Amino acid sequence: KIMEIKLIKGPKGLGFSIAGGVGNQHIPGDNSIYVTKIIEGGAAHKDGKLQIGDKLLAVNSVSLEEVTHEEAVTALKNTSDFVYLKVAKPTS
Repeated sequence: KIMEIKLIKGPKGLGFSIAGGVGNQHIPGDNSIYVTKIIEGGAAHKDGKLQIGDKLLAVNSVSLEEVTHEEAVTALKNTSDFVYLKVAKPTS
């Protein structure tokens, strides 16, 4: 299940933590970026769509598939104010 989440970047960012990445696998065999924590009162929390365990596909034009952890952190920190976050809700 793929969805697009609309977020306004707050002073402290998008308001979630990530794990994963090429060379830093969160799930054995998977390079994907995963949401690990939703920050209380942050943009992602207030929107209510994003959940722990969701896979990030893209942040605006930037793919987060088959990227390093540092690449995804950079991407998420340096987005514009208005963010279209594409995510995949896990099945298992």
